[PDB]
Amino acid sequence: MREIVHIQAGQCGNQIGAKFWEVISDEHGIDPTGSYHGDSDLQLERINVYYNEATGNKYVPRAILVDLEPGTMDSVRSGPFGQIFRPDNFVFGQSGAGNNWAKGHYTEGAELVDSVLDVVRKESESCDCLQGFQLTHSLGGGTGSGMGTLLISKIREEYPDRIMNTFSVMPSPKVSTVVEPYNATLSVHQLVENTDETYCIDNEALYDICFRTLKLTTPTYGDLNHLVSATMSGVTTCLRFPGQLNADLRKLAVNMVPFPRLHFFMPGFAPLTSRGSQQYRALTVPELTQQMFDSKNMMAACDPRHGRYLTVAAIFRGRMSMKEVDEQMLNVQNKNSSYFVEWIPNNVKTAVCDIPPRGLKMSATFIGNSTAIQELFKRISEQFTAMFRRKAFLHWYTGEGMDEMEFTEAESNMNDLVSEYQQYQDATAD
Amino acid sequence: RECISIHVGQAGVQIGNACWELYCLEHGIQPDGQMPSDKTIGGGDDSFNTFFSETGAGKHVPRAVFVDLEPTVIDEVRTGTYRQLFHPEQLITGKEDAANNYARGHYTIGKEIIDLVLDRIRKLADQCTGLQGFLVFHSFGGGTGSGFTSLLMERLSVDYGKKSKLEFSIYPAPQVSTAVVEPYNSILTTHTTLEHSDCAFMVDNEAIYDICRRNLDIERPTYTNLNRLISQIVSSITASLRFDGALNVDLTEFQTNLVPYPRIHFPLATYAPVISAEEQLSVAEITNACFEPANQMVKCDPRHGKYMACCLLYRGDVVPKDVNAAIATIKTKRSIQFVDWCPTGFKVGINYQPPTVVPGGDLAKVQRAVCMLSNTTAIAEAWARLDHKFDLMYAKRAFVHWYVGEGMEEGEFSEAREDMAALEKDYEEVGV
Amino acid sequence: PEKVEMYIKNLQDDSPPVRFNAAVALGKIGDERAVEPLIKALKDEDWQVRKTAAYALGKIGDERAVEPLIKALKDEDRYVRSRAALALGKIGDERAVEPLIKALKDEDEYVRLSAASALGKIGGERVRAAMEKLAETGTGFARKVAVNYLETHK
Ligand SMILES: Nc1nc2c(ncn2[C@@H]2O[C@H](COP(=O)(O)OP(=O)(O)OP(=O)(O)O)[C@@H](O)[C@H]2O)c(=O)[nH]1
Ligand SMILES: Nc1nc2c(ncn2[C@@H]2O[C@H](COP(=O)(O)OP(=O)(O)O)[C@@H](O)[C@H]2O)c(=O)[nH]1
Ligand SMILES: [Mg+2]
Repeated sequence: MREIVHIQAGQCGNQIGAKFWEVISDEHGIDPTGSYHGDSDLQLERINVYYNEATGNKYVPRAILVDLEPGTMDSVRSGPFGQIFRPDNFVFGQSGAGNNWAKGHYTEGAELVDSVLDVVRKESESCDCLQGFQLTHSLGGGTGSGMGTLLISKIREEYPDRIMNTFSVMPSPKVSTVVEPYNATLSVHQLVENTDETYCIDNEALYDICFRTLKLTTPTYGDLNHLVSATMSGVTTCLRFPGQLNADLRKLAVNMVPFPRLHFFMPGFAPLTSRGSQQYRALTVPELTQQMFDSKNMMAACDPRHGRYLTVAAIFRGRMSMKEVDEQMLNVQNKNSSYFVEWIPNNVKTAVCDIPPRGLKMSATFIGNSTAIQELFKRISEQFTAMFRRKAFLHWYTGEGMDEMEFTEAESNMNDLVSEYQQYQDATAD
Repeated sequence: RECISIHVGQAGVQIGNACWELYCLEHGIQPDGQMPSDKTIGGGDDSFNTFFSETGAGKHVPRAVFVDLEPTVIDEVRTGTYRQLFHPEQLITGKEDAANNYARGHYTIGKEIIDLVLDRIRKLADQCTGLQGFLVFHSFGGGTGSGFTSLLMERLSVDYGKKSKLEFSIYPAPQVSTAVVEPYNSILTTHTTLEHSDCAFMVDNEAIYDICRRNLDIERPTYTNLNRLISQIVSSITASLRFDGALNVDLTEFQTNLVPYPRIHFPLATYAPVISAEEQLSVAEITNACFEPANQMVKCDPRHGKYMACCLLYRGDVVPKDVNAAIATIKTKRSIQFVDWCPTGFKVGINYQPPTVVPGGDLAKVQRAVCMLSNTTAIAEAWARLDHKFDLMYAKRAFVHWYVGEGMEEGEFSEAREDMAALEKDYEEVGV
Repeated sequence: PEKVEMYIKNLQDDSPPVRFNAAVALGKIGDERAVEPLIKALKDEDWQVRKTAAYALGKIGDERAVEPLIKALKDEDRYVRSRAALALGKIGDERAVEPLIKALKDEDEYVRLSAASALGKIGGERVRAAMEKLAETGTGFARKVAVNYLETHK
């Protein structure tokens, strides 16, 4: 369990994926040419997780950049850290998926998928001991949704003993494309069956944090991705720096996933700021710990107080008292006892990393498996029902090879998932 | 990049030459096909080549085909003012007509001519770099309009799969009514064409007769009077496809925007201003008039239904701010009920080319005009009228023996009515 | 002559269909006085005014229009880009050869075609040289247009 293979699909996948590399490359002390120009020994300790060592002492990301739209190829390559990526690892079509899931999962996507698998096989070969896979994509579009979930299924039949982890960004009417609930319902059906750990990044919550908390009147995707990049930086901290707590993908999955299907995590970050917001008043351990479960700091549009936490992983970053952290994590559980499942002893795990993120003296990242995530799936189900009830625009999908049963199967699975969440929220130790 | 127009039977053929008269006038084309520097429209960029091929001479020829099982109606095209415009192979005629019998136009007599027609379309399709599809004109009530159109629609689906087929249908009226059995022919064509058409624009002969009497003051309107009006509305619908405009450019943009459920593809078109040449209307006035049942192509009450789509196509002296202001009042002031799952969005198109009227026609030249396309549940009222008339005669099996004796099975009547029942239920259920 | 002054002041007018009708008129008549006002209408707020000013500038032919039309191949509107490309083809100035070659890699089919047609209408020696280089070091549609031009020209 050493190397992680990263795959980024579609518009959303490549944009949020690129910001992740720009962020962790700075954290690991890598410039856009792949040369290490840092100071800490800790920076290169677990560098082999996300990078390959080539040339002299040059580091290359173990990243595969996919899209059916070739436009994305130039966007990322001409970008800030576009020169670190392997040129043979860009797999781009000339076609496009026109926001149709069936186009990415059956027609246009199924043609390019084997050329992608050729590249995944290439990177899996120069892997001493592969941990697993990490996919960044959007569930609202066509490529990231359809092709991305085809990739997930195709990888899982070839590499089943490897962990499949995803960063799935949820579509929202606030942000965006009428058949987004179809693309999101059809992808959630694949994720419930083919991933081990999924981070539910909701565009509704992303907009709301910018709008309500950050006071950004009409935010761009650059403002939303500023929350996504900082979240991804914190949730992958455990894997990137030397430690004991959730050191690898499987160890994290073992602690966070009590039930096969209940593997969708409500991500969170503290403190929250706007891009280039001239920093003022550094946070303390109690202020960090309080912003923990604070609904206003969640990246998924759910209230934690509307459900119970099955399991929790908390990551504190910077120079701070371990006794302060341990004291504040115990109070947050005793002063919120009812919101933590009684039948799962020691469900909250804490980790402290001495390395803080870029621009922040101290930060705190939170990964929660709360039964309250059913609120997100209910919202997609309602949006889906209204359209599928009348069988509206169904022919755009069914025309591209798909069957109506596939819509009924995805709807059944997503309704079942919500009922499962509720069954454990209502479950007592007695 | 290209569209083929098929004109079937008396109604379709007669409407076709009224359409083509207006298209020529709109794009600055003479009845011989010549487009000289004095008569050329002027303002560069022209996309009329979707409907007119260009000969080596500089002659613009309609990408049109005219079919009738009797020669009478097409003979008038061949001797008319536009005798020069169309090529002889485009105009196809039989000897014996379908005698207002669907089974003659679909089976017996229709089967004789179907193959030639297809090769004549093939001659046109072979002159297209990227054929988008077909525009089919026909009546519901004539044996050829009903029977041959459904037979051709069936064959075009096999011979041209991924090609759009948009219809312009002559819905019957008791006023201009040459047959008792028109309800039978109407239900039969709609049943067999439903799975083959992508979109269908009905023209209710009763509505145009009512519009001519009310708006144009014609005492007893003739086919000449109705047709000049039909072609005005039709031109406004097809303008998107012939001009360098942003809304409903190709046949796919038309389907995508207007039809969300496949079976429910009958948009109701309205048109304002319809003035007699005997006083200037603003953008607010003409937009408002689109939401008035009096100005509709088909008789129905939109206040009793739900919308799935709503497009406003303006032409002439129409300013962007005025259109936005007019739309804004219609959103806040009117009781326009849309279905839940679809957004309350009015797709707007503006072409600044002045309206072109028929010289010697009953219509006055206006500064601005508007053609609204609404996909409403209210169009089930048009189906209900027809279905009831059908049921009255069918229960006693009247006139049915004429159909069964012309290569048809009586069960096709029951099968047809069953499809109409389902179509009526679909409009009802979709509008909850 | 007496009416040319009128439409030049209608090109300035508040009303967008009036501005459109002024640009249609000045292309239909085509006077050297209308060059600079139609050059200003290439930067109009409305696409229907910009595209018809571009068509007018190509018909009239005046060399002063070559520069604003080169910038018009980069217009956000697909119809404006196609009309500007075709106008440059009508004028036939060799300064347009390279911007028209860059338009061969446009997202719109009509624009790509209009750029190909324009290049063929100019057909000097600099066009030929650029076609020779593009036929060997070129890709897809842009390569087909170089290869088709050199085969239509023995
Ligand atoms: N508005 C309009 N309706 C017409 C016209 N000609 C016929 N109709 C109507 O169409 C129906 C009759 O069908 P037709 O088109 O004449 O018949 P056909 O397709 O030639 O078929 P056969 O009569 O069997 O040869 C009636 O409702 C007529 O009133 C016309 O030029 N315009
Ligand atoms: N937060 C975020 N959401 C995005 C981004 N790009 C697109 N989206 C969302 O993803 C959905 C559209 O999917 P997209 O990636 O563009 O399409 P694809 O290339 O076909 O997968 C919508 O819900 C958009 O709001 C991005 O950069 N950030
Ligand atoms: Mg007849």
